[PDB]
Amino acid sequence: DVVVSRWLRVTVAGGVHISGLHTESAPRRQQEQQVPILEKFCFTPHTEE
Amino acid sequence: KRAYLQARFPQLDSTSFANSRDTSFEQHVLWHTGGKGVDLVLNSLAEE
Repeated sequence: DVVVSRWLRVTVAGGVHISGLHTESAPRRQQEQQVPILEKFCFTPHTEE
Repeated sequence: KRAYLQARFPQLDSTSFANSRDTSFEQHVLWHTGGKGVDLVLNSLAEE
């Protein structure tokens, strides 16, 4: 079983016990980002002029 | 000493006391204050 206390800043589970954990945001920028193929869907006659 | 302080200062309550021989008072203060903390601190204490 695990418990989290925002007020006391503690995380206890079994024999472990963590206090004062500070986390800073990563840039979130990752390369090789997906490039979706965007398209439209329009009725097209056969004989165009 | 808790009894003496209670006798001298009636306005204090059972929740306004902690332990000075250990670091347990941090949890007490944080719990009873809602996690915000305290404004002024007067600290004649050691490293830990």
